[PDB]
Amino acid sequence: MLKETYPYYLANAAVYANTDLEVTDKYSGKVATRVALADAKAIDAAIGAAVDATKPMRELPAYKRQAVLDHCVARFRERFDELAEALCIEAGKPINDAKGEVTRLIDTFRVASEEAVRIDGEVLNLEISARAQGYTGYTRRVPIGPCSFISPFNFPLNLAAHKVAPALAAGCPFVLKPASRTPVGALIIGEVLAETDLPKGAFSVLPAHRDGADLFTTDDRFRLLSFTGSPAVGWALKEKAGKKKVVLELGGNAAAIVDADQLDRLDYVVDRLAFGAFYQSGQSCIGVQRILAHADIYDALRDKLIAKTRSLKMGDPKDPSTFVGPMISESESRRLSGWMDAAVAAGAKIVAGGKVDGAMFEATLLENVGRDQDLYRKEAFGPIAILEKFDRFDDALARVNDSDFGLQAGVFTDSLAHTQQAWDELEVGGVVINDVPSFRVDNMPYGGVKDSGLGREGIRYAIEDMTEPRLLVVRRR
Amino acid sequence: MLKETYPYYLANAAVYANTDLEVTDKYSGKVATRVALADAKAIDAAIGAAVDATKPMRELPAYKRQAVLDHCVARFRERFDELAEALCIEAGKPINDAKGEVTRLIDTFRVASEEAVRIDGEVLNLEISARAQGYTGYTRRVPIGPCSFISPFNFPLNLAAHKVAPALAAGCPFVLKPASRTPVGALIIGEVLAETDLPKGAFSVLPAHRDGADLFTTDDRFRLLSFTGSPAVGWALKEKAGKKKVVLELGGNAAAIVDADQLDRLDYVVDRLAFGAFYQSGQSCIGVQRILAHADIYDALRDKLIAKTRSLKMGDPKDPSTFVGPMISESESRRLSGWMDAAVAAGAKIVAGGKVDGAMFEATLLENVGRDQDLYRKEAFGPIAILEKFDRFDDALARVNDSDFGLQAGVFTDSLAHTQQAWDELEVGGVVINDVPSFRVDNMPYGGVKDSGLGREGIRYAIEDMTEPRLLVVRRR
Amino acid sequence: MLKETYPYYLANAAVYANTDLEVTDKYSGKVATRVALADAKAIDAAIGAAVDATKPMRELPAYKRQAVLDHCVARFRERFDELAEALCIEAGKPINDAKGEVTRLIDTFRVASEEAVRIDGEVLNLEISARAQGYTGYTRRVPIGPCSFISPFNFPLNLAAHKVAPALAAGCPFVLKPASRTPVGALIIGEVLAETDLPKGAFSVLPAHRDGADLFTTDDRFRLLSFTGSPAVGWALKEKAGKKKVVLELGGNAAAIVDADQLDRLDYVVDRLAFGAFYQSGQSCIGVQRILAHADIYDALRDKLIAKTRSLKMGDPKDPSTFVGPMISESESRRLSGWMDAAVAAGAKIVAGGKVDGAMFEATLLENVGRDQDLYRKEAFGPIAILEKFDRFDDALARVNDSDFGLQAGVFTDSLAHTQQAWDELEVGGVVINDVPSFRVDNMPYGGVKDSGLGREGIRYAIEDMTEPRLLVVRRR
Amino acid sequence: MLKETYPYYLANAAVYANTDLEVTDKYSGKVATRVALADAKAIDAAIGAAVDATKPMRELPAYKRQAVLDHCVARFRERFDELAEALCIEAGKPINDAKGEVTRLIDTFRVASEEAVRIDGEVLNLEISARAQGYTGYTRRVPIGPCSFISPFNFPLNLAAHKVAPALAAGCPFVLKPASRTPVGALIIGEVLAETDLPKGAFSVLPAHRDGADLFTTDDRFRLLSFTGSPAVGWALKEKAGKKKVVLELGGNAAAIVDADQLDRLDYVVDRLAFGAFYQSGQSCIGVQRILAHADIYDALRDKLIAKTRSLKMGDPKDPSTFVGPMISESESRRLSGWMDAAVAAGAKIVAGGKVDGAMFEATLLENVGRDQDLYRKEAFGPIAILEKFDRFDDALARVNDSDFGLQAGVFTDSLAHTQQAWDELEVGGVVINDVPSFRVDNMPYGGVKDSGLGREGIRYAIEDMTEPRLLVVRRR
Ligand SMILES: NC(=O)C1=CN([C@@H]2O[C@H](COP(=O)(O)OP(=O)(O)OC[C@H]3O[C@@H](n4cnc5c(N)ncnc54)[C@H](OP(=O)(O)O)[C@@H]3O)[C@@H](O)[C@H]2O)C=CC1
Ligand SMILES: NC(=O)C1=CN([C@@H]2O[C@H](COP(=O)(O)OP(=O)(O)OC[C@H]3O[C@@H](n4cnc5c(N)ncnc54)[C@H](OP(=O)(O)O)[C@@H]3O)[C@@H](O)[C@H]2O)C=CC1
Repeated sequence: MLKETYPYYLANAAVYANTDLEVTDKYSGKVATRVALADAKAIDAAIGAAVDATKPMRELPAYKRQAVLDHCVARFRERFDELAEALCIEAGKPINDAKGEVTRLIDTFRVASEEAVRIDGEVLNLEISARAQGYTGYTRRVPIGPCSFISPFNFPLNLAAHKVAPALAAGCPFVLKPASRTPVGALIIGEVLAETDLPKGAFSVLPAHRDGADLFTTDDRFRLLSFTGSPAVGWALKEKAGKKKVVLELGGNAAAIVDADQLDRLDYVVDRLAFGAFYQSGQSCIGVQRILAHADIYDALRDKLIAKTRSLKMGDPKDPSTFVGPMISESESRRLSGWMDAAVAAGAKIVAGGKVDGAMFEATLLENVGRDQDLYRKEAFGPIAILEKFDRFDDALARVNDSDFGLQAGVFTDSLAHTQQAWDELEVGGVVINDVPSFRVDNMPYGGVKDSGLGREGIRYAIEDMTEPRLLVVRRR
Repeated sequence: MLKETYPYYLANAAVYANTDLEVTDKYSGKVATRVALADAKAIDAAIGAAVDATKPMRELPAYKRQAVLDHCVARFRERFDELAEALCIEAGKPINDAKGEVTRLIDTFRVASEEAVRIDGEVLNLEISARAQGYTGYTRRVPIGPCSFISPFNFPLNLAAHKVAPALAAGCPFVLKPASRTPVGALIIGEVLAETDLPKGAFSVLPAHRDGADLFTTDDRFRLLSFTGSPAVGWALKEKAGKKKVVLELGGNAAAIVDADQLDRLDYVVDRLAFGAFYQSGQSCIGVQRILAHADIYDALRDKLIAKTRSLKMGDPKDPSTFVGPMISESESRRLSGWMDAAVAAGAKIVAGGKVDGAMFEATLLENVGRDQDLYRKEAFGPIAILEKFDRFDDALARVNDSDFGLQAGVFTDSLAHTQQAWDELEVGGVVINDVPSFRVDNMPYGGVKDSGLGREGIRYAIEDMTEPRLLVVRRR
Repeated sequence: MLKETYPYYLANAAVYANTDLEVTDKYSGKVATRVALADAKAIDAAIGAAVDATKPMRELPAYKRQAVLDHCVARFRERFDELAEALCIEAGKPINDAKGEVTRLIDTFRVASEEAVRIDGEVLNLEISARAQGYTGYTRRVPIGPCSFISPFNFPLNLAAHKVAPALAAGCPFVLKPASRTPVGALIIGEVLAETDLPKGAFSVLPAHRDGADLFTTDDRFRLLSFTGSPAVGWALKEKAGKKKVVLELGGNAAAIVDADQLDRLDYVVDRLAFGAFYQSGQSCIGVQRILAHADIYDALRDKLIAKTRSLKMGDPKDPSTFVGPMISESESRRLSGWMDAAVAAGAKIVAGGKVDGAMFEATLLENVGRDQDLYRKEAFGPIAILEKFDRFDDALARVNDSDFGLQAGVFTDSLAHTQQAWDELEVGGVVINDVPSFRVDNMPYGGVKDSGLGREGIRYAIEDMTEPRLLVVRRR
Repeated sequence: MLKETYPYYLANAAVYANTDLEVTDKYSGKVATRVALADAKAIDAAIGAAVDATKPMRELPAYKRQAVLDHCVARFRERFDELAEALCIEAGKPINDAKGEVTRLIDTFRVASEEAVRIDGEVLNLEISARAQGYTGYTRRVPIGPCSFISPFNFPLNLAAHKVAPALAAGCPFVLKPASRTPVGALIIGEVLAETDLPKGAFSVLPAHRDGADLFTTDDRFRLLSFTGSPAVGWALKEKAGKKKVVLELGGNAAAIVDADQLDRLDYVVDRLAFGAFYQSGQSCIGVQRILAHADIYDALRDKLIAKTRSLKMGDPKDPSTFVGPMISESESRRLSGWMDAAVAAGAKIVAGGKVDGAMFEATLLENVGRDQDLYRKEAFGPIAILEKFDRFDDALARVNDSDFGLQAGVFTDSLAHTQQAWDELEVGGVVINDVPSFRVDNMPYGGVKDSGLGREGIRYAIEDMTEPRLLVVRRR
């Protein structure tokens, strides 16, 4: 059970300012807790404190930044079940998927702990011509300054971690705005950070609705905005950011290709397709939305995938036997069911699932979806997948690329040539081979091209964005 | 002598579309040549051709990109004197400084030739926890796509090279808009590239005035805008760029510190201060504008710097004995002379030089300039320097940092502690030790923080910005 | 108190084979414990088991190797005081220096834990010319195979750790022979490793006297010999090693230079000189043996160093107020006192200390030692230091280099030029600036040139030596 | 035609000391030239001069080392046909293969030119724990010192280049002993180097027979021996080398696997198998000796390979239509024909070729060769290949590994799983996919494990071996 109320964190300190943000249990619909909602005055105060903490943060030695991160790792391990249960409530996340997220939260912070003590530089040969005889270069990474972080509803812990943990490793103060539907995970991160010896102003965690969050984008005291969320929002915020650096982690309509040589592997393939399409009710930025299957294996794959989809239990996410929990809201279920209805009216067929009861949307598989349909081209963000057929690998690649988006794609194949062609031709951040696009391991470079992002996360890459190189050129004569 | 007319380059081809852009000899004021001016229809056509060339460019093997760059190097060596003389005319650049720029143009292209065949990736351990057993990552750099390049008047060849050469190494088509006051250097680069086997649309070089250049910032078919020019313009273009990545190389009011231990080195220090403050008439983004001298050596430095400044010959830049050529225009000379007059009226003193005859602005040294004056705080971009005194090194560092800007700074010292403190505390892209901030070698990371830039040039760093990483995750079971 | 007896570790298992190796308390001289001594049959069996464990070790995933190392870290933290007290007894090491070594043991294993999950490779551009169009390279590091490790008496824990920890990170089975005078630390490492899930044959820890240890050098089933010990032994073993790779970590007569600018820093300098010369009774491979002091500060340094040397308490290493413990044996004290006597007979002067009572050799400072004396040129390995004067920095560098050896040197200076010159000219593995040569941090590359070594330790560098690169060249057509 | 006589190069200077080494045309058998043979007095003088050149070489700036290498590249391009014709004569190398070697000589020197200006170091975080607060590390690569180089007969130019070019890039003086059967290529390299501004003693090129070459291994003034040649010699020299570092590039009995999925690719596979087995008469350290073909494609591959082998013209290597030139001597042809006869007597069958006329050994293919035969297990080094069959991929890998050797192997496959398994399991330096093991590109890491080598060549890797790291540790307080 969640605590009755939660504070926000203003310049490292818990402030029980109000109880104005109600957070519901996404399965029962009951109010599960109330948290303090930050207004513009509080946001402004947090930003000023972050400016004031910039020098103290920059002066922390590497091993001290590591020690802060290690304290977080230890506390997250100690509170593992509490954290997983909180995710289950506030995100409606099936308990096995919630435990999966807490395991990843720990991985992300542990990678950051390791990277905090290996932010190395280079000794550069500058003697490339006679004019530069006797010069040598030395590099270091300096913290960029105060960072503005905005995170989405669907991984309340780990996607905040992908900003918070590298900021601490890099030596940047930050102000984090979690999603209002799922703020508790970030507030527990804040609680744990408040136990450490960080300078005042090193961090704030401030719940705020989007309509009250302008300063997170526009305030000129932030030197970086790093936003994870919908493409419609992220590209709009880039336009308003001003001088600061912008990093965007957005969405897409990810595809998985199943090649002709997969007959003897179909039970594995189907298990992974069902995971990617339907885990956490399809609410993943790399959830499987489109499945392109080679004609040689299409019928066998279809039959097994219909049976697998029908087998997935929907219900209370606290029950470990539940695979499909509630979607995040009835309004989001209605968005997706409208797209599904429109695809069917235009000729598509529901071949497994299809029933929708409020936010309880069954795992659903469709055939014959037109490539012009919203269900095909927009980001479904729910427990639906589209199955389509191809006859030659080039056509599968073209159809994956027939999208505004480009986050990840997956290919199940034993062909070396097809693996190489996919790497060459798929206009995505990441191509996964012999697993779904929905796979991520927390050290890997991660992000999108096209409308799906601008930049990469994963600890090393976030540290790079959160620092500025400073060159020392030394002339000897 | 320049050719009578020059074409522009539209999708690799010379087009003598008109003679509407007059280019003056900046010393005599006479029209030296006329070049074709691109309109919006031509700019749009160039962008479409760049889209069409994206796939052919991406498919060029590394050694073929290298061969294009090597052809450029060979031709620039063959045409060395022609190129230097063209710079002398169109930029009013003293012939020794013009030869210096051509030497650097060759360095920049040679570094790019070397880097074109070493765009390596990583094999990443992904087995950081049990969930990721059997996964491995492989990385590559993919060209970002069509690039929009805008360059300034003062290094007509080398600052274009810092965009063009890495684009070719990385496999990106590009459209370059040179400065209208100095377009010839870029058009000679275009002429040389037109001799190579590049696919149609690989490059365009299009003169256009700023008021006709909106598409270089706003067109959504470009995936990167890389702008080198004034801070007032660059920050405004970032706001209008839309989704594309933005790189900015801007300006500043660079300082050099002369430490207490420099008495026996003062003739060297003074020679370098005069170079940094007055070469190419102070028209460098890292020209020395402010000189902070320790009280122990202030008087001796002052005396030598007055004598050195008075010794610098001003006149015809074609004469190898000329040190100070014309400024780029009478209007720019009038801007700077107005700031100088205002500083004097407020209490400053001209201690060497000070005479202004049209665009012929003498090398000038001032004392007693208030830190609130435009001459102190804005970008002088002319042959003036301000001398000021300090008593302890911390105060010198604070005064360097007392600026909107942060491009480079220099420190003449033999103190290891002061060298370390400068690297820690100077909020600049680069700190130069025992030379002026005006030093750059073309492989080094180069750029500004604060209002002076966003990102780095130097070949390796430009290639990074002109590419997207693409991860291949391979699962073995 | 040590346990009454210790086993050896044969293919991961404790074997109480005999009690034939007596280990004395180096202060009291009493037998403190008895340990099992391995004969040739046991050594041969260990090597065969290491061969048999090669494939299982190579197949362990990275995170499992990390988990083994993490178990060691946790157990060493839990047993910190026990480990420090054991060092105090078996090595006669002052308790503060013993705690220092255990702290370093933990650092070494923690660095190895981090490095175990970042043994990355490269994706290499191979398209350097037309013949190689369509080829790409991919690299990995494969364990070299069974490793033979030999460690010395003076850091019974940490110098074994610098071989054991990287071997585990790299996936190599190993057989370790500790020093017979100080085997207990290695046997506690073995005890802790025996608690982990490693495959049988992953490790053996076998006490054996040098005269029974031929197989550690000659057996052809080992693919690497890594030896830490005296130069006279190491160079002789290289000759007998056969086909295997050889890494040598040897000794020297390390020097510290004190520059002319150090007057206001002399109390710091003297504190560090006394640490480097006299900690663990001078029994460090990078102990300060020679002190070169600039004429400007010589007298002031001399006076302070005489007073500091006289202040160092000699006695029972279990007492935290003891600075100078016993030397490792009376025979080693007699070796050094003979060299000291010979230097005095030839004209040197003892200016502080000089009294020798069995293995209790006082911290001692000499002046006027001829550069031809054994005390100058050979490895003292005891609590003596020689002070000499210089007038110009070039002469100090020449005198540091006037040696068979080249491990580390130190320079106390604030001159940037002198720092640069020292890095250029000192023929050593490592140059330390503003600390003694006796400083090491366990991640840094570490080793000697000239007669002082061949190769580097420090975790990353040891992993490199304990692996073979394996290139995959893939041709696409 | 070769020149009538050639000098040797002693400390950069041509010395026509004698004409005692006759070099034959390996096709006609006539003496083609006579070269000066170095005695022990000359070898000793060269070594002393290399010691004397160590400091001047170390002080050369990077761009000057690059300029020396660039001069070599330009001269080799200018003299391309001369160099190829000399190889044709002294090595009996078919002119197309000789031109191939000269092309590679240029690649090797060009890679070295590029690498000479990018010998970078690292700025290392040393703040891993509180003891190391305020310390930072900086690295550089220092030349190791004088190098001893020994090269073999079969690539008279390029295998010398793989030692000479990195030595120059790294700043090491060297003494090169080419093969007495083929010294001319190395003497032309020496002639070209003698045109450059290198300090006296930077290089010597000294022909000497093995029985007069002891000092190349034993002299203690060399700090590295790098040997390319037979395994029987290389392992013996390691035993005699003393203190110096040893690098070995040796031989093997390389295998190519043809997988079940290759039917539609067999003409390509057969073309590459014939190249690898029979180019330069099989005289390659990575020549194809063993061909393992999957049962599904065995008969079709066999038929095509018999026809291809029979089609290869044997004769005068000056004729561009000749594929198979003479072997290096009649004695080497007799060695191999004896092994072939013994394999046939034990049950093997010659299925194509088999005729031997002096040094003219036809391209030959055998079936049914016992795995215990010398022809199978020893290094053939001539134009013979053995064909054998397998039914499952694991067995093919085991049979490749059933050898004393481990240089390179090749696998023709479209299976991703088999590619991965080959990389995991083949105990070789390099695994080539979709080409023969006989492929090398001159920048790639290259060398053997097991009895085939110790260390890697390829420019970057040779530079690493020819340098020592020197760490600078700087403490700030
Ligand atoms: N690339 C990646 O790593 C991932 C990206 N995503 C993407 O996130 C989306 C789903 O998450 P969801 O939370 O619904 O996304 P939203 O874009 O609706 O919201 C994301 C965050 O942005 C905030 N926000 C919205 N508008 C503004 C604004 N004008 N100013 C400031 N903050 C604002 C929200 O605040 P509030 O809601 O409190 O009003 C929330 O904190 C999908 O598109 C998905 O692909 C998800 C996970 C992975
Ligand atoms: N890994 C690699 O890069 C390559 C290795 N090789 C290997 O080289 C061999 C073929 O070449 P080959 O020339 O016949 O090899 P050898 O081993 O017969 O001779 C190689 C070189 O070593 C010299 N040499 C031989 N014995 C001594 C000695 N005691 N002291 C000093 N020098 C000595 C030879 O001198 P001289 O002949 O003048 O008496 C020659 O210069 C094969 O085993 C092949 O695999 C070949 C090419 C590639």
